[PDB]
Amino acid sequence: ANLLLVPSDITIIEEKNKIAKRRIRLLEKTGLALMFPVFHWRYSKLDKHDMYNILRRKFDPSASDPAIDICRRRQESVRRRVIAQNGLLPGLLLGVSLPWWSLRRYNYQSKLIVLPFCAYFGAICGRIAGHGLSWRWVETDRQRMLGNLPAKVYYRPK
Amino acid sequence: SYKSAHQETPLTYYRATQHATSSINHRLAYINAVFVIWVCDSLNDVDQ
Amino acid sequence: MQTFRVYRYDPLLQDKPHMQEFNIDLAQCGPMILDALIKIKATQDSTLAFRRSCREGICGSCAMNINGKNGLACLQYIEPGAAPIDIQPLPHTYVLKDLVPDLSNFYNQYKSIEPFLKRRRAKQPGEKEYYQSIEDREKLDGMYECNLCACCMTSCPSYWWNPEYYLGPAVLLQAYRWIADSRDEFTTERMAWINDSMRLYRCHGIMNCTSCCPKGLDPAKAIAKMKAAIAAAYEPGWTKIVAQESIANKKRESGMMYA
Amino acid sequence: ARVPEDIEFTKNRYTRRYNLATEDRVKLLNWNAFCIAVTALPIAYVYYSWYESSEDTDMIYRTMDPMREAKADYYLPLLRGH
Amino acid sequence: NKPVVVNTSGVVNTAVLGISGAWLYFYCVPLRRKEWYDIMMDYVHHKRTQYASNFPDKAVRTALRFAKV
Amino acid sequence: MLTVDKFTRAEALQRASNLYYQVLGTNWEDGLNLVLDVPFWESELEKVDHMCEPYLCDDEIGPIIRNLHETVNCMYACEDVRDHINELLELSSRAEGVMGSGAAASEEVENMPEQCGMVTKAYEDLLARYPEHHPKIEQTVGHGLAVLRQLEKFNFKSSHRYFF
Amino acid sequence: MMLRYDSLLWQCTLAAGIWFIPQDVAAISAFLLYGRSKSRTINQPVYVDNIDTAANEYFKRKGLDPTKMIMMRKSSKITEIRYGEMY
Ligand SMILES: CCCCCCCCCCCCCCCCCC(=O)OC[C@H](COP(=O)([O-])OCC(O)COP(=O)([O-])OC[C@@H](COC(=O)CCCCCCCCCCCCCCCCC)OC(=O)CCCCCCCCCCCCCCCCC)OC(=O)CCCCCCCCCCCCCCCCC
Ligand SMILES: CCCCCCCCCCCCCCCCCC(=O)OC[C@H](COP(=O)([O-])OCC(O)COP(=O)([O-])OC[C@@H](COC(=O)CCCCCCCCCCCCCCCCC)OC(=O)CCCCCCCCCCCCCCCCC)OC(=O)CCCCCCCCCCCCCCCCC
Ligand SMILES: CCCCCCCCCCCCCCCCCC(=O)OC[C@H](COP(=O)([O-])OCC(O)COP(=O)([O-])OC[C@@H](COC(=O)CCCCCCCCCCCCCCCCC)OC(=O)CCCCCCCCCCCCCCCCC)OC(=O)CCCCCCCCCCCCCCCCC
Ligand SMILES: CCCCCCCCCCCCCCCCCC(=O)OC[C@H](COP(=O)([O-])OCC[N+](C)(C)C)OC(=O)CCCCCCCCCCCCCCCCC
Ligand SMILES: CCCCCCCCCCCCCCCCCC(=O)OC[C@H](COP(=O)([O-])OCC[N+](C)(C)C)OC(=O)CCCCCCCCCCCCCCCCC
Ligand SMILES: COC1=C(OC)C(=O)C(C/C=C(\C)CC/C=C(\C)CC/C=C(\C)CC/C=C(\C)CC/C=C(\C)CC/C=C(\C)CC/C=C(\C)CCC=C(C)C)=C(C)C1=O
Ligand SMILES: CCCCCCCC/C=C\CCCCCCCC(=O)OC[C@H](COP(=O)(O)OCCN)OC(=O)CCCCCCC/C=C\CCCCCCCC
Ligand SMILES: CCCCCCCC/C=C\CCCCCCCC(=O)O[C@H](COC(=O)CCCCCCC/C=C/CCCCCCCC)COP(=O)(O)OCCN
Ligand code: SF4
Ligand code: F3S
Ligand code: FES
Ligand SMILES: [K+]
Repeated sequence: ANLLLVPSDITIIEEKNKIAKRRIRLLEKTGLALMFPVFHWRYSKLDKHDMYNILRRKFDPSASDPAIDICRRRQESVRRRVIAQNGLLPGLLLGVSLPWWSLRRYNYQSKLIVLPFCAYFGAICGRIAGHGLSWRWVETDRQRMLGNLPAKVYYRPK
Repeated sequence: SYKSAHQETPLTYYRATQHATSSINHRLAYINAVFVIWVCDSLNDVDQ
Repeated sequence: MQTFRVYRYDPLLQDKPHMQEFNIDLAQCGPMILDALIKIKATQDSTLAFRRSCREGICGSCAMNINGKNGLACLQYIEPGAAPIDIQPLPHTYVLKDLVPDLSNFYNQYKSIEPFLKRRRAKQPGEKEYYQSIEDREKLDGMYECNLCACCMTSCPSYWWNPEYYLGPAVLLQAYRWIADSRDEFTTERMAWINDSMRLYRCHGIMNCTSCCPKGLDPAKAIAKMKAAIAAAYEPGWTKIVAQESIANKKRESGMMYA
Repeated sequence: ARVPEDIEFTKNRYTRRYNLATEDRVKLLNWNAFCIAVTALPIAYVYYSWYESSEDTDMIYRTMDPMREAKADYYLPLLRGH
Repeated sequence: NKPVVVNTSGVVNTAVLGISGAWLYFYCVPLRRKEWYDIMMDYVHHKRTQYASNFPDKAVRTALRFAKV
Repeated sequence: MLTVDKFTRAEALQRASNLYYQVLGTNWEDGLNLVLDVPFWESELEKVDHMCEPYLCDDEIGPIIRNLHETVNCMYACEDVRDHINELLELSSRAEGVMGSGAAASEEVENMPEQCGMVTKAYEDLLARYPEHHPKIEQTVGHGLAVLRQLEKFNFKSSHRYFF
Repeated sequence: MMLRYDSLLWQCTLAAGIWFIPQDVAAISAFLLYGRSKSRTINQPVYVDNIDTAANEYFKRKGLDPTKMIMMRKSSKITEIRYGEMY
């Protein structure tokens, strides 16, 4: 048999209610660039491309339509996710450079033992800082769910 | 005029023992745990 | 016609050490490895150098690495086979010549623990041997038999990495022998000195020491007991005890000692 | 290489040469300085994190339980699943 | 199905002890918890020199020279 | 020192004596012991000097202060010399290569005998300068020379007492 | 160098591989299983006999004009529909 991929219902609403293009802020551009690629063995998660489309559309701030309100809430959730990605790179670089300078005079074995762990720990610290500064720790479960709704869904006949 | 030589690392030739190998596994338990967490973290980000 | 490969190094030439293969007829040679080495030296290449004295296994001068496992050549048996027998000096030691190792550091470490009975009161006049029951004397059975061959010393990976900071299985075994001895009255001083991260706690329980001991002693067992005793008996004042003993050694000559 | 042959070794506590032992002590201070700074992350997470289903939670307490005393009739199947 | 009150102190306290105990154990009791101290002592301690070239010093030195300090 | 704390002479004697034995009883050979503890010794030593200042002529506290200061002088001096020896040993180890095979062997020390001559001269200076700390000097510097003696054949007065 | 199969280096590697690989694969598989459990609930693959009939039905239900929707075949068994006029 065959599988059909179509835009999700929430994607349809966003297209219908968009009024213009939305400028992509500097941190949003860097965040999208630094986001890892997401191979799709199956479709269940938003990738960097889907997030770009969400951030590109512009909605009316004053619109009281419940559907438009959901679109704005989804966009804000995605924005916080994207800008949070900027924290990964600084942590990784500091996680490697700082220990490496500290152990510069020591033998090669020490650098092999210590740097890999410090690199991962630095990245972890960067990701925590990025997500914390992006207001992700205060999002309600509702906002988080909207930001994670898939953009593409397998079509279900009938 | 005379100098003494220094042998290579014994790891390449010294005979192994069952207890010696197990001790290494005991010391590497945490290293493996970190490795697995990293693999799962990567998969959660790059797969599906 | 067994084939013997022997580690060779000329201190004067200082060339890269290499393995040289000799062919010996086991029919005209003694069962033990040391006999093969002597026959090689006597007949084929007299330049070969190695330490040997006892032939009984008691002295411990002929420690070598045969087929990757340390042992005494005089007690080791020749195992004929197609695969050549490889003979090398003790692992991670500075070779003075051919198979003769440089064990000066081992001797220095042994002298550090001060392996002589210490008592607070000198032998009073008219006093005979110190009292010691059979039960107490039995505690030393597995520890006073060490021949100081250093097979265990060079089989411990922790000794490979930190030879100049880690006392090693042999020296730690002897340290506990004096601690366990009932006649000795400086038990706390000895435990305080040995209670060091480098000296004692580099032992990771690998057990390569007990496996290769020619005399069948159990350095790993003794090292484990010493750790348990130290942990239970530690007091805040041990550091001061070490210092006071160091002051008592102020007028000693140069060399390793309690300090 | 050729190590310098005119090193002025330390003579006492007030006439000291700079050696790797002193540099290691500086490492100890810096690594411990990092531990103080990195403690802000876990503390920040606990102080700032919130766990709420939606914005209705606050509205419910404001209108139906302002004093955190109003008892509610319990119906076990709701949160018990069955 | 409609109790007047629900007893939660017992269940909550049990969870607190189980979660707290496991975390405090892993972080306090085991000797394995000092594995990183051992590895550093075995392979990293006192294995340092100032008379051997290393990339971090070379990189800093070249940049300073390039910018004339 | 800037402090408002006050101590009696009995307390000052106890603090000075405790620090003196803590330093002397510590194993100076292990580099990490000095790295970890020296920061604590200096902080205490500053306090001890401040409180023991009026007792520098005291018949009990006075001698303790002199020994404490002398011991700290010897600790720094021995550490500096042994620190240099460790560098020489580390250079020799790296010159062996990977797995001691020479796979990526570095450049050897071309003036090893000169360094041995320099280190032994410093070792002799410590013995003359600190006649009451020979046990500690032999522990750190004397043992270090013995390790070097394995790498290079050089002569020092106490060589025979280290089985060389 | 002198290399032997019964060496500590080689034997340790085999011991480590036997001890850890079975654990790691199980642990990784368990995490993959958890991801699959959430994935199927959020978006389960559904198979359609004919793409054209399904695509027409999709446009009718959502009130989308087929002209402005671009249909492409990513793979043999995968067909994706996208908005033609998308920023
Ligand atoms: C626009 C662009 C341009 C402008 C930019 C902005 C400018 C702003 C200016 C004003 C602000 C300045 C900010 C402070 C910076 C000051 C830095 C400083 O002073 O450094 C001193 C320091 C020297 O001092 P030292 O103590 O002697 O150190 C010796 C060495 O550093 C040896 O060091 P080591 O070997 O011991 O290793 C060091 C390392 C040791 O550690 C490590 O290596 C390991 C690190 C940990 C392991 C894990 C790694 C993971 C890393 C994670 C990173 C974070 C991730 C999360 C964040 C992500 C991003 C969101 O230390 C650390 O990593 C410790 C870090 C401690 C962090 C403390 C944070 C404080 C937070 C305060 C609170 C917040 C603010 C207040 C508000 C509070 C509100 C509640 O200099 C260096 O570090 C330089 C090293 C490189 C040398 C070359 C450069 C210097 C020039 C040398 C020339 C020599 C020439 C000689 C010539 C001789 C012949 C003529
Ligand atoms: C009672 C027992 C208790 C025990 C407790 C012990 C706890 C230990 C905890 C250790 C830390 C683990 C933290 C994991 C956090 C992640 C999971 C998570 O939070 O998920 C939810 C959530 C993430 O899920 P999500 O919401 O779906 O968002 C998606 C991600 O954010 C998307 O993430 P992302 O996009 O932001 O970043 C993805 C991430 C993941 O990384 C990747 O994606 C990597 C991808 C790699 C691709 C490579 C491609 C190569 C291609 C080669 C091609 C070859 C071709 C050959 C061809 C041959 C042909 C013949 O990337 C990185 O991390 C950076 C890159 C990797 C850097 C490190 C590389 C070196 C690895 C070193 C390994 C060390 C072990 C050595 C083993 C040795 C074995 C012998 O987390 C967050 O949002 C926050 C993340 C940060 C949380 C950190 C929490 C830290 C907790 C620390 C507690 C410490 C306690 C222990 C005591 C105290 C110690 C100081
Ligand atoms: C995955 C992400 C994370 C990866 C790792 C990231 C690494 C960066 C961490 C940054 C945080 C701070 C790091 C330590 C700061 C410095 C502390 C310090 O100096 O204290 C004195 C320090 C000992 O301090 P201590 O706190 O009294 O002793 C800790 C004891 O564990 C006694 O501890 P306790 O009794 O207080 O008990 C609490 C214990 C509790 O410990 C734990 O909770 C368990 C952790 C066990 C270790 C796990 C990792 C094992 C990795 C081994 C190394 C890799 C081997 C190679 C493998 C790859 C081969 C390709 O806490 C610790 O062990 C310390 C925690 C912080 C550092 C270790 C973080 C491990 C994170 C593990 C996350 C994954 C957990 C999975 C669990 C799975 C469960 C089934 O001694 C030394 O520095 C010795 C140095 C010897 C070499 C000479 C070096 C030069 C000396 C000059 C000064 C240099 C200072 C810097 C040293 C490090 C240079 C690289
Ligand atoms: C004498 C012994 C001294 C021992 C000292 C031990 C110190 C231990 C330090 C642990 C720090 C743990 C910090 C966790 C992070 C908390 C951040 C946070 O949100 O805090 C605010 C919040 C405030 O809660 P809240 O309800 O207002 O909400 C804040 C916002 N949310 C809900 C999102 C978190 O909670 C706390 O205050 C946390 C508890 C802090 C306890 C810290 C340790 C107390 C040690 C007391 C020592 C008693 C001495 C006894 C002798 C007295 C003699 C006079
Ligand atoms: C003086 C005496 C004192 C005695 C103190 C005794 C302390 C020990 C007691 C154990 C307490 C355990 C508490 C676990 C937390 C509560 C359970 C929980 O949150 O799950 C429900 C939650 C609730 O999920 P939920 O949201 O679906 O719940 C709603 C339920 N329905 C749908 C039916 C309505 O379950 C989950 O989230 C699923 C995952 C559960 C993960 C369980 C973790 C177990 C931790 C094991 C640690 C083992 C460490 C040691 C290992 C050694 C190995 C050799
Ligand atoms: C230096 O000596 C040593 C000590 O001091 C004595 C130690 O204490 C210790 C103990 C220290 C520890 C246990 C600390 C931890 C140590 C670890 C983790 C190991 C560190 C050492 C290493 C990682 C080894 C360094 C890296 C290597 C040797 C590289 C390994 C890879 C190799 C050799 C493959 C390279 C092969 C090639 C380039 C050949 C290429 C082939 C071709 C081009 C053929 C092409 C063919 C066709 C047909 C086209 C060790 C291990 C040691 O080696
Ligand atoms: C058969 C033998 C098995 C033995 C092994 C047992 C392992 C048991 C499981 C792992 C125990 C270690 C702690 C696991 C914590 C997992 C917490 C968790 O469920 O995270 C989600 C949870 C709930 O989120 P909700 O908003 O309600 O739902 C949103 C959907 N996720 O999120 C959080 O609160 C995450 C907090 C992350 C903090 C990270 C830092 C933690 C540092 C302390 C580590 C403690 C480890 C040990 C604790 C004891 C474990 C028994
Ligand atoms: C030592 C090497 C350093 C290398 C550079 C590292 C830079 C790191 C920056 C990237 C990582 C940061 C975390 C990831 C981003 C989180 C998300 C985010 O954008 O956070 C902001 C909030 O987070 C922050 O603002 C984080 C700021 C981090 C920097 C704090 C320091 C600021 C002062 C810098 C002084 C620089 C001096 C330069 C001197 C020049 C002299 C010539 C979210 O708020 P918004 O809703 O977007 O809008 C907020 C305002 N309406
Ligand atoms: S314990 Fe055995 S192998 Fe080690 S020195 Fe003593 S007799 Fe020799
Ligand atoms: S082999 Fe070594 S690690 Fe201990 S158990 Fe024996 S002395
Ligand atoms: S010659 Fe002495 S033990 Fe063999
Ligand atoms: K006794």
